[PDB]
Amino acid sequence: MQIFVKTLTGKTITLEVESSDTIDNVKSKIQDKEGIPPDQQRLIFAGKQLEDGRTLSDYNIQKESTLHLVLRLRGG
Amino acid sequence: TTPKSLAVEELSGMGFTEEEAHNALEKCNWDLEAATNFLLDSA
Repeated sequence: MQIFVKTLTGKTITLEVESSDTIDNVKSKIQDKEGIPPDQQRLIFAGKQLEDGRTLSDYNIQKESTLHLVLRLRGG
Repeated sequence: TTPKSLAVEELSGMGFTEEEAHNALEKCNWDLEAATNFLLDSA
């Protein structure tokens, strides 16, 4: 199964994962893919942010799902 | 298109209406990333 990540810059990313993949893994893939800071980028689906550690089945993440990637940003 | 509406449009296609995205953006200072971050943490 593959996922379509959407950056807030207008870039589409197609990643290849399994039914046993995890969020944390997706982030690393994107980092080695383009270079988006892992400590900033965050996975989102249906509005709900995918908590790092859990799998894709815990969020009913279907196939070819439209995932989003938003940075943590700084405002302290 | 207009930036103000452009942000609300992109945000409307994530999981929330244009209304929620509108308030989020404005307050966050019409910032897109901050808006999404609002719907993420801010509640």
